[PDB]
Amino acid sequence: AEEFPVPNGFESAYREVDGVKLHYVKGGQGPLVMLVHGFGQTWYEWHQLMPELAKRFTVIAPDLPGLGQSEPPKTGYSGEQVAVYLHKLARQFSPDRPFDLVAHDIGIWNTYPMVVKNQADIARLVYMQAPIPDARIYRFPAFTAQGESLVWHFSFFAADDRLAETLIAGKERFFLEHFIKSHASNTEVFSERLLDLYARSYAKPHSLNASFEYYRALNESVRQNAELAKTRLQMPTMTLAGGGHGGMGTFQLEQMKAYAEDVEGHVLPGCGHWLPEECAAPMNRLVIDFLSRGRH
Amino acid sequence: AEEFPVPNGFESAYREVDGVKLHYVKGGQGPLVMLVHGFGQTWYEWHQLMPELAKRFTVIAPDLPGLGQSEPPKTGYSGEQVAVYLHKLARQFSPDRPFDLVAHDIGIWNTYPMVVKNQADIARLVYMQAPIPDARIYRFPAFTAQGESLVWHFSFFAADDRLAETLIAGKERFFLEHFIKSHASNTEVFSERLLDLYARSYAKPHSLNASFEYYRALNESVRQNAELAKTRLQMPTMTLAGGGHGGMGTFQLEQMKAYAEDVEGHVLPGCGHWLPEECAAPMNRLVIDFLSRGRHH
Repeated sequence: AEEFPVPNGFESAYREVDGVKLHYVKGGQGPLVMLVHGFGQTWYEWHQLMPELAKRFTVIAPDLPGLGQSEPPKTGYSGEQVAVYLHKLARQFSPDRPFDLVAHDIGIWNTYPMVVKNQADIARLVYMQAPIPDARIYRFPAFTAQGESLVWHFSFFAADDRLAETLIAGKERFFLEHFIKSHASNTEVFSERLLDLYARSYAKPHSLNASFEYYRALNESVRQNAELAKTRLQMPTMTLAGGGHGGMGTFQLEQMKAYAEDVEGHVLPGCGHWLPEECAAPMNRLVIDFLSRGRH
Repeated sequence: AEEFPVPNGFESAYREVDGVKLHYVKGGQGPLVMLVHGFGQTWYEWHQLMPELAKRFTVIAPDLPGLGQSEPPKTGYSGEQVAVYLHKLARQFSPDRPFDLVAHDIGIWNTYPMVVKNQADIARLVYMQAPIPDARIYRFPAFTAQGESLVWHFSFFAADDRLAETLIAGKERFFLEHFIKSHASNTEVFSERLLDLYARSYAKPHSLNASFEYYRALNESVRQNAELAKTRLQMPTMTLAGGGHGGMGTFQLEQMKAYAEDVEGHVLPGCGHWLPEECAAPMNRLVIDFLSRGRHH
């Protein structure tokens, strides 16, 4: 059964990539755009953008390895390892043209290495609401004068003893509602049904573990990216970030300036971390307009 | 009933202070020293040091409000509120003479206001393994390249919706073994038997909640101390910190220099956060020697 409802004109499907069965939802015609979700979510976070984008592009939205309906990786959870799966999956559908890439939260972690190593394959790039793993993440504070900080969960999720799985099992719905709303400006967009669907998905034991294995590999990803970042990104890039509670603010664009020669950025006031849901309409417009400057 | 075994010659007792029943263990003779435990623990963390100190001092080790066998505070959990209870308790047993103070972890938070507001009541001071609440705590990292972030649990414990109690209830023994060992260098001293004792105490629902209310009041304590720290501490002070995994390192002394005119500091190599248990012999020696510079039995 499908964990989330598939939009009209799209298909839910699977492809084996290096022995790992990846789930994705695909529709549209034209050059390929791959949309990569982040923590706590699945392909479904893109379900409002996908039909609009499908008017000019072939759109594919995979579930990250181990999350949604995708099998766990058989290599590992570091950015370079996961990016192989996403790169090869995209190339099955766009072998002869470069494709566009849009990524949210840890979707950035899981795609940056294949972008930087296969630049001729990437037409345009959109990154939103997460640092690329590098030394800048070691500067975020553990605690703020207003209470809990933006990324203390990096340490919670990366802790050993399966600390996060053990404390959250049996409380998956409670924890996901807290985490989503603590990083949101607009909490009203998260209906009880929507939270039910996301919680059901990541409560699968292999998905709950997969969720935190991305963070247990974060320092390895930082170390990997320290070598990769010697090559600058040359393709047109756009960053988006929330300006409200939970948002990265100016950090997203300022970090990307060190990685990309050709980058434009927007900060969305009144929006937090969950841009495709909290601020669906303006986020959709900025992405569509940015991608539609290319051939379509 | 007693949650932890009382050392031979000591008594476990209770004293009502401003409507709150405080548990403490007391023994010895001579000038008073009060030992104040921190998070995850109770008076019992001092149980190896207490018999040695009691040869020269009257020793009292209270349970912080809401923890161990002490009732929760009635005012609040900010450092200035809790310090009233501890100051009044100490002065019940030393009403006409200054007393010594040793504090670990959030025992610092819960004593610093009464030290700075009643300086003539404190003869000598020993602080170990925690920042005094001030703006420096906003500078610690959420995530580190090596090891683990020392204070990311500040945000976890301070989070609203009772996040920490809701996740940890029923899993207190698992969580306490993880938190203690992740902040330790010499993990082998935390036997399953010792962890069982500590976990049973803080698993009492009101103690689990009290544990996190100290962190939910931390920003209030920072704001309080911004005013209080306009007067430096004048009495002899010593800081201790672990140099190993989980230790504060040089931060403990460096911050204390901003608070105290007369301070000496030690970093204990190969020791983490839990100095009384991980490094009992050097820590006990440092504390006994420092306090014995003052008059004693």
